[PDB]
Amino acid sequence: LQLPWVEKYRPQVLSDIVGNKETIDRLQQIAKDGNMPHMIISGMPGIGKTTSVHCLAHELLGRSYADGVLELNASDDRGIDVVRNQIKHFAQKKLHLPPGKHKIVILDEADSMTAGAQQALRRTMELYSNSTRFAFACNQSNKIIEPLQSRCAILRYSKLSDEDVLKRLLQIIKLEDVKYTNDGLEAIIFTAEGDMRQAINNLQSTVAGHGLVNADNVFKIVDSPHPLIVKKMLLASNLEDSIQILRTDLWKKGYSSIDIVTTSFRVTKNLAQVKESVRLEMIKEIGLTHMRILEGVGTYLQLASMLAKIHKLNN
Amino acid sequence: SKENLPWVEKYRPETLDEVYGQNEVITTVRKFVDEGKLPHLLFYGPPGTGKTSTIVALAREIYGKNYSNMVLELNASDDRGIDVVRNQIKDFASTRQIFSKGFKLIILDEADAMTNAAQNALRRVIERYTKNTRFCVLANYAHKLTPALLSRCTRFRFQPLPQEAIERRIANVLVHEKLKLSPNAEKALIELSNGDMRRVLNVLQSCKATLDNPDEDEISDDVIYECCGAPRPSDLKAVLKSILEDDWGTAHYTLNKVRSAKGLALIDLIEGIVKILEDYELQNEETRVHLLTKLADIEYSISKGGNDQIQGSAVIGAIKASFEN
Amino acid sequence: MSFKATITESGKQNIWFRAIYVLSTIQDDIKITVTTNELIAWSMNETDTTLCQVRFQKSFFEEYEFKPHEIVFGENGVQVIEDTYGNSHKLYSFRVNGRHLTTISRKPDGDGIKSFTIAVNNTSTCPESLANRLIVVIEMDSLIVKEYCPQFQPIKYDPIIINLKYKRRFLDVFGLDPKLLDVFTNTERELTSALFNLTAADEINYICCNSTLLKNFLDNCNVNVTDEVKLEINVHRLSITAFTKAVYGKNNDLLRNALSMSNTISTLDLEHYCLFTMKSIIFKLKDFKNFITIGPSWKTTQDGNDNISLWFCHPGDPILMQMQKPGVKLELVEVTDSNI
Amino acid sequence: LANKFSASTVHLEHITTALSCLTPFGSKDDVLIFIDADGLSFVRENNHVIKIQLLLSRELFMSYSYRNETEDHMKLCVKINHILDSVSVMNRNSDDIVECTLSYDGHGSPFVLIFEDSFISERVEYSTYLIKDFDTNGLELDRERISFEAIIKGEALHSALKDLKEIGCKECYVYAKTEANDENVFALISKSQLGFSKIKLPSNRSILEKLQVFDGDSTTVIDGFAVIGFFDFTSFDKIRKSTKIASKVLFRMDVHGVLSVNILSPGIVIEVCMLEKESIDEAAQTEIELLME
Amino acid sequence: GEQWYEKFKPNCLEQVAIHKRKLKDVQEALDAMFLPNAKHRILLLSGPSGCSKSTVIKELSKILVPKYRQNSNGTSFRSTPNEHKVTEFRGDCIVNDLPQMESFSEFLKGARYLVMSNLSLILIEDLPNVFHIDTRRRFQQLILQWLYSSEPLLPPLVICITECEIPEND
Ligand SMILES: Nc1ncnc2c1ncn2[C@@H]1O[C@H](COP(=O)(O)OP(=O)(O)OP(O)(O)=S)[C@@H](O)[C@H]1O
Ligand SMILES: Nc1ncnc2c1ncn2[C@@H]1O[C@H](COP(=O)(O)OP(=O)(O)OP(O)(O)=S)[C@@H](O)[C@H]1O
Ligand SMILES: Nc1ncnc2c1ncn2[C@@H]1O[C@H](COP(=O)(O)OP(=O)(O)OP(O)(O)=S)[C@@H](O)[C@H]1O
Ligand SMILES: [Mg+2]
Ligand SMILES: [Mg+2]
Ligand SMILES: [Mg+2]
Repeated sequence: LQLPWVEKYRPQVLSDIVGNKETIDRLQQIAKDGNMPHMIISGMPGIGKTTSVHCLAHELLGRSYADGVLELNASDDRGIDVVRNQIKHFAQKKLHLPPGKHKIVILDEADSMTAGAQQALRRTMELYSNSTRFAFACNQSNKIIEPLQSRCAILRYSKLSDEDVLKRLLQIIKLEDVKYTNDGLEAIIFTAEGDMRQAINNLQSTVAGHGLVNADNVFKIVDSPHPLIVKKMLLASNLEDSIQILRTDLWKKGYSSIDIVTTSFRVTKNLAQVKESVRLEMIKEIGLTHMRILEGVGTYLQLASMLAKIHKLNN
Repeated sequence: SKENLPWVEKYRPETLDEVYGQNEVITTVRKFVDEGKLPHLLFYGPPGTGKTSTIVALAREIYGKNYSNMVLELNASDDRGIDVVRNQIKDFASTRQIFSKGFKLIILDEADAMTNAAQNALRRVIERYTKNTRFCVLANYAHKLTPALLSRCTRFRFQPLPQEAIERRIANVLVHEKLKLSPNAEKALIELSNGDMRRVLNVLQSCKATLDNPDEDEISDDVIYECCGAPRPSDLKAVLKSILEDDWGTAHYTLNKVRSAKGLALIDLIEGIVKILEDYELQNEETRVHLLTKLADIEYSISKGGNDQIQGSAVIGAIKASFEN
Repeated sequence: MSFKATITESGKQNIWFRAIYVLSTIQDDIKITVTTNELIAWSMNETDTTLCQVRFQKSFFEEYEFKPHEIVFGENGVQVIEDTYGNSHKLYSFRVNGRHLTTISRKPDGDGIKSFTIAVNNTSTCPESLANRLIVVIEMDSLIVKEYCPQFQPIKYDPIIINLKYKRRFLDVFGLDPKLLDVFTNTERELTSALFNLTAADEINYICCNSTLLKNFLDNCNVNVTDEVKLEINVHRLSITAFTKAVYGKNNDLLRNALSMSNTISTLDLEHYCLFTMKSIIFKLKDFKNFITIGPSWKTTQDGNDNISLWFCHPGDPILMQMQKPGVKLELVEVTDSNI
Repeated sequence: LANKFSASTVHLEHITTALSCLTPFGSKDDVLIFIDADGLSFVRENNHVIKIQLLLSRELFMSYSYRNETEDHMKLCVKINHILDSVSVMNRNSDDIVECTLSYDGHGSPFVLIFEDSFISERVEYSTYLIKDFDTNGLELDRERISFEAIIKGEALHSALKDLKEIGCKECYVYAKTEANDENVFALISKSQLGFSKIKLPSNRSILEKLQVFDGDSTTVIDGFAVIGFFDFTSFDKIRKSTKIASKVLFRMDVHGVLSVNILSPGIVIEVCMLEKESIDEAAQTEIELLME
Repeated sequence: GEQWYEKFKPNCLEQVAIHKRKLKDVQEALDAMFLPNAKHRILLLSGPSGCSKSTVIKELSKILVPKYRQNSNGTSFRSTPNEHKVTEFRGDCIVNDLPQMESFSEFLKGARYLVMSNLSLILIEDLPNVFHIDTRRRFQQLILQWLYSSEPLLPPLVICITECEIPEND
């Protein structure tokens, strides 16, 4: 069978990774130099953290990737016993590598590691840093305990810009010989919201669905991100407009009330235009509505009342 | 054996051709299986829209009638902790097909009930074994799914069932059974369905039970209202007219009589009046604010019990005060 | 093949497994040093309060080959030691997980072992994967073959000379039953063959005792409760006491209960006893209890004397303990209490 | 008897042996019972990846009656924990038990187990449950595409399984190769905390009776070709209990990655079918090749 | 590829990045602890990550241990003077014949002997798995027993605890 495009076109080299140009350039510098230190890679989902770390390890270790890399993630056993035995034995292993090269322990989703295992990793890093180096990958850098953070260079990935997403999408289209239009690519980028995994998934879905990537064809399957709809609903100057948006764009499309209220809270947390008093009052009203929904009254009437109270707060 | 089943299960779609109201999603998945390029799927939608039916039908189409041998289905009734993900799901996803029948399928129905730790463990299982396995997640609440899992899945939204699909399914059920439905009865059934086919099927079964002689008796809107015990549109209109035009005593008497005639519940009347007022043309916007706030408060209070007469008087007074602005 | 050796006899396999197991109990990693004449497996605990060393002579193995000049990979373990007579000796030392080696070296419950070979290949014709791995080949009586390649890390060897200094002091102080003269001659021969050379400070005390009585007494001694061992020797008796002191809390509450169990052996029963003219010494019991069970694992009828020799000088000073087998030397050094 | 199926015996070793063999498949799960004129079979499946089927033939029972006419076989499902507990308490006085009888009266009736003593009889009824949609016949060996077959002695295989279990084996690789001059190489390669280890069976007609590689069609014997099967030890080790009592073992691997183990202990016959892992890593393949060459 | 924080590590107490008053307080406390009948038996150091607790402890030990260690009476393990000024507990050490929770108990039972001619400073930075309730209870009991021990002679015991918050984990 044919692999999905997300996995089929996963980059093999750092040069094929787009976005965070300075960070990728630093990674390439490290790869071509060799003296890799303990590092932490943090950022939002689907921006190349796993791809970047794996490509760096591959380029650094060459043929010795199999015997010089130990990869562990949340799907494997990673308790304190694992740190005591498997990681310890790997770090103790005497492996002949080219000068400036070290064994790499990749801990993907390191944030999920237990407190005991994280504390145990301190002594391992202290003892075996001469021949072993650790590459943590996570979404929240603060979820790694401070003693471990103290030894590692931090590297934060930013959300991908529309330009890099468009460039890599054009590369994929050229490889796949996909017919498209500019508006279709713009719609795909808009719906991706900076997540390239979603961008590639939506591109594949659209290409399958109709063959031609148009805006209308893209929007037949992919929907506009609902956080923007919620923001438009909250910022409406008229109660009628807010109610109309809530009905047509959210309720009639099958969005659950709990999702709507959670998204409303998240969006209100980042409303720069509104004042602080109005913002906190809106947060209070949203929380009261959320409490009512959790009790079982997840009705459209409650959301309409929440919108009415928010509009009152605005006035 | 199918005869003894409830209609909600007796009429479960067996093939993707029987799933209505999801033309775009269905066409996309059908053509994906035709080209054998199925990606990881997410089916997000409200209850009774055809997510489980659609995924089971797709599995049947992919693997014929032996899908149970190469499909691993797990739902909220089963334990799906991190240990389950590490052992059972991982071993199934990392093993070869029974007869090299392409790729294996793992269905996680009601995945919004899974814990954060299990979802986090699922990320690398999904990514590593994509060649041999494909994952399907089904959900009603997206906020319970972690961002990584959402990013890994191609999303498909099951909208509330359109009217035409409901009419076609109702016609199919009516030809299957020896049942007759009136156009007004069908309109009322669609209106009360709220885009849920389960409600339609259950109410139709109850209506057939209500008929003294189903072989010849026809289901009218009155039968549907009796079975559901819901208010008629005329009752709601009369109550609203009395509230908005008559005095307090007359409105109280009218509400009491309308409720006692058929034992109607106050919450149903409130919902109907809210639906009616949503289309009203209001020249003052504060009226809408007061209506929404007070009626939501009354609904919340009713949800916890309380005094019924006081709540009805509260509804009357709230409407009158809101419209006095 | 940089190094190779094989064991065939059942008792030799038993003693090898027991020694490896005891060393693994002492420390998580065992150290193996290979020379042209013997193989030394030793271990030291984290606190550096106990050292155990088992030396297998080349005669202990049916086959024995050592080619230090062929080692290429892991050359950090290759060491050259100059002898007092003007000779250069090659050594290769490495570290290996003790638990893994113990698991490899144990006799299966059902099937016996016909041959047990351990080898190291770090020569030019060595695949990169096999580098720094100890090859263990086990042949079963059913013709089944098992192969293991646990990883090892080359290290440097720092010889311990406490035994030599204690022997020299003992010979100087106490150097008549013919057995005593034989012991003196054996000690002199050992000191000469080694690669390295009336004030109260010259105190030394020696006790040769049949290990059967000590083992019988210790069988009832549970180290989990009696964590201290005291030896008190005078010219009429020798007492060994497994004990633990009590600990009192804030309001004189018993945090830890004291216990004591003593056994007395007449000086006649002891093989030999020499004192510097009621000596007392205290140390840890667990390591001694484990160490006393290695020699008996072989059970050799010929020249069968499971006698343990103990040397001690002063409180705080090390206590040395030695046992012998036709081709095995077992040594244990412990740190004694400094009180008094 | 008036029951549709009734089988009585005087040997209590068969029942306890079968229960012990079935135990490694989970102490709290379902067991399928098949009843037919030929005999009674116990079937268990784990994770849709492994299956075990133990058959007790008609000869094993002193009396065996199968009076069902409408259907040629009867299918039921029971909970293994219930039977385990009931037998453990009822079998405490194993010396006195003299008779053991199973009975069943079609769908909707319990599975009846009666232990008859000299003067005391204990009767226990096990409730039955609906059989899961998963078909145990799905995991079967394609008899027309055998990649290789081998015959092994029970004791040697049991010793090898014990050795693998005690070293904490995590991944297992069955390696089978044939050459001229009656040269056979059957080996188990384990990936564990120790690294990569090997257990090789001798090329003699007392532990390895015969070995054949058929090039994936069961017909053409090919020399110089090596068949490698990659399995997770969690499933491979589930045959240790069965091999403990086994007298002879027959391995048969097909091209579809299915391995079948036939265990022969009048007797108890066991079939274990397992699936192979998706693929073998480059490091594992290199280590296996170095070990075998 | 040596890391700078290790390559340029201090080689003497004068180069330690520590406030002068804190260094004086720690040095006086440790020096008093090294007395034959010192009132204080355990010195507990707490603070954030990377504030020179273990570094300053080791630098101070390098001076204090030789000053107070009694000269050996011509006895020692090896030929070298056995430069083991600091004895540290290892939490990842696993031996064959010892349950995990007892490991620390064993360590102290050995550390007690490192006095007088065998004098050494006991440092506890890699703690046992205190997240396990039973292990934490055993650790506390052992600490209390050390504090209330009736042994006339004990070595100075220093416990360095790095204080940090545990991020919420699923
Ligand atoms: N910068 C990028 N350039 C090219 N492709 C990318 C990029 N980021 C993501 N992709 C694509 O998305 C896939 C997933 O990338 P990953 O690096 O695994 O995602 P991620 O950043 O690790 O997100 P998480 O933290 O694992 S949820 C890759 O295989 C690519 O196909
Ligand atoms: N699109 C549809 N076409 C026809 N019948 C449908 C459709 N959706 C639902 N039904 C009917 O409703 C029953 C339940 O459908 P399901 O697919 O199980 O509901 P659902 O979408 O899974 O909702 P949840 O998430 O499980 S509450 C089916 O057995 C059908 O009888
Ligand atoms: N001038 C310096 N002063 C102190 N530490 C230094 C200096 N230069 C380098 N370092 C190193 O910086 C690191 C931090 O010192 P530490 O004492 O280990 O930290 P800490 O206060 O003990 O907290 P933890 O528990 O180790 S995270 C050590 O590895 C030191 O060797
Ligand atoms: Mg990632
Ligand atoms: Mg469903
Ligand atoms: Mg430090």
